[PDB]
Amino acid sequence: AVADLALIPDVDIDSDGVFKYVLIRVHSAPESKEIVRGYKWAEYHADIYDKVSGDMQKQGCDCECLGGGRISHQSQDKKIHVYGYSMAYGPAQHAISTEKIKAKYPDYEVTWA
Repeated sequence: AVADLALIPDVDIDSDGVFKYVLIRVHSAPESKEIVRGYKWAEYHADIYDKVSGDMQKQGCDCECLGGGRISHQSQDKKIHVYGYSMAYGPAQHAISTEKIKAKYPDYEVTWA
């Protein structure tokens, strides 16, 4: 009953406009990392968390919301801005979110407020 973290992508983010995102920590069974998740289809951060923590359980992973905020993806100008907070989880450490994002989008100019 071994869960593989190398299979869960660190960043899974939409690609066009402004959307709420969350920084979540997945926990493997006795092993741990943080992941970026943000979608345009969610009115609230809890919605993203529900959906994602749900998928994680199917991979044998435990979830914890370490905060949230917003991502401004400007696919055109190759820019991704990370800022704000989530009212249900508080602010996320956007520095970590941008670390993983910039790693996935090197050609992009990533920043956080």
